[PDB]
Amino acid sequence: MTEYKLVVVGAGGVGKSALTIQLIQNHFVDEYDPTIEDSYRKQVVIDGETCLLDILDTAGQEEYSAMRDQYMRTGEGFLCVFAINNTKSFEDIHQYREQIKRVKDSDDVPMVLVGNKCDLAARTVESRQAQDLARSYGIPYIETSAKTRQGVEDAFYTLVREIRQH
Amino acid sequence: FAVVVRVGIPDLQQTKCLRLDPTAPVWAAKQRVLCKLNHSLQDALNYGLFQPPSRGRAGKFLDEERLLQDYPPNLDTPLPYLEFRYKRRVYAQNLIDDKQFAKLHTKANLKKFMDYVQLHSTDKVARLLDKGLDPNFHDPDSGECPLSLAAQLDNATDLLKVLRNGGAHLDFRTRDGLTAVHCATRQRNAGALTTLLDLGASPDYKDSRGLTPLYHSALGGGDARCCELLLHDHAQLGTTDENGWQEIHQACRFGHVQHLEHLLFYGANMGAQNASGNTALHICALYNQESCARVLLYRGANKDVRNYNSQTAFQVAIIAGNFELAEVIKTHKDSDVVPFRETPSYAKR
Ligand SMILES: Nc1nc2c(ncn2[C@@H]2O[C@H](COP(=O)(O)OP(=O)(O)NP(=O)(O)O)[C@@H](O)[C@H]2O)c(=O)[nH]1
Repeated sequence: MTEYKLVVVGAGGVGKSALTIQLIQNHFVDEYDPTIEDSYRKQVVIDGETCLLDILDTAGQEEYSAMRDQYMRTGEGFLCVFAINNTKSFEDIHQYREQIKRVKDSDDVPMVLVGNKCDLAARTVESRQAQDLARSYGIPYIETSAKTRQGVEDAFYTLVREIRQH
Repeated sequence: FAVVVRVGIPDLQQTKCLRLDPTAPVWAAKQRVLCKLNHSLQDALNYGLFQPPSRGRAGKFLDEERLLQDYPPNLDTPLPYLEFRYKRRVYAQNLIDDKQFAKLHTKANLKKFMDYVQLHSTDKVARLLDKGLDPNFHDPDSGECPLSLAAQLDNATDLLKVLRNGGAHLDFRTRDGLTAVHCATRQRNAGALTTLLDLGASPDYKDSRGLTPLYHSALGGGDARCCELLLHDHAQLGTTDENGWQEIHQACRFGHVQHLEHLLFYGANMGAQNASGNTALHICALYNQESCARVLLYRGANKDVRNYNSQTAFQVAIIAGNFELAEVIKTHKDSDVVPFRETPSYAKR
């Protein structure tokens, strides 16, 4: 068995809480509940190995920006989440990536780029621009929709795979 | 105002960051934790905030009625840390075989234990507690816990003390949400109630509906000794139900004149109005409770108060057909009022 510490990092209202609920509880959260810091643990089988997931759902607001340093140190891998409809979230990803590198002080940290709200018809972020950003970072890009549970398992499992590499 | 606290729920394998208000009762913080856990836990009322065992200290459940500010936070963590745990028996400085503990808590053995409590076999109860039995459980059929059942027996002080020394939580609620203090009050078991209070049980414990033991006594009537005992131990007045009835409203509706007099002596707000704007005196007028209305007027209730229908108590009495009661209200003069000679004295503990 292994324990993987996964941290969901993202702007406010990007679907970090909704993604985490879908993986753990297999249910979609309709209403908007702001997060400070929420932790979940789940036993799953990935690629024929049973591994415990430590999932940390972090706060998108700068109000709890103080907690950012502590969670970046402890977490083995990060899920950087942006909303496909919201351009600001996409731009904010760079700040989070730099902070993770700065706190970790390593060029190579397991990371996965997630574009949420795939189901939303009005998409302001092209798949290709996100893919280009992912390529520069050297990490995978996954399009995930919490509402339809599309790619949710893939994004978290991909990150566990990234953790295995280092 | 409120502060960020990390609450760990080991049964759920979850942690949540809540803003909790240190200037409010622990009960209020517990409510906030229960809400944010949208997935209700089983027998949620028994779950309590928990101070995790630290260095040179033991684990302890937070007191529901004590203010949250009374428990200063552990500074070991960057954020204060509490846990939400079921109120299981605490075997502090105790280590026993998992199967042996499992053998002790079989359905049959728990039923045997409840039979000992019912038969008042104090020594046999104590021996089982000494061996590690957890008294914080429910009988499947009755819904009682050992402490709540003991609180309904005659001469219960020995059982109550033995159960508390053996780890019974004083606020462990029954399947219906009543604590031992509620049960003793409802049964008008004054001996059991006094011992529970002596053991440190709070007089303001809330049930599932948020009603206190004192509120139940006012609804129940009968021997008013338990009502007086609660009030003497600084039981809080002014509890409201969903419709805004306070203790005096209930006492008046049912004509529990002894309960009313105790409540009034200990400071009950006569001018409190419910959802309809009715004061206790309006309630007397609605239910033709002349014995109660006389006490209210005598002790200085304001007969001029209008409900939200713009009706006085007098006018309510007339509309309800209580003409004799209405004349008592009408006839009353301010000079008739006799304020209480003495203020209350309260129990030391
Ligand atoms: N269609 C759609 N709506 C979503 C999705 N994720 C969230 N929403 C909706 O938009 C809101 C944002 O989701 P939420 O999980 O609160 O965001 P977050 O990732 O938790 N950010 P934070 O917790 O810091 O506030 C929710 O109220 C929900 O109703 C998604 O993937 N698809």
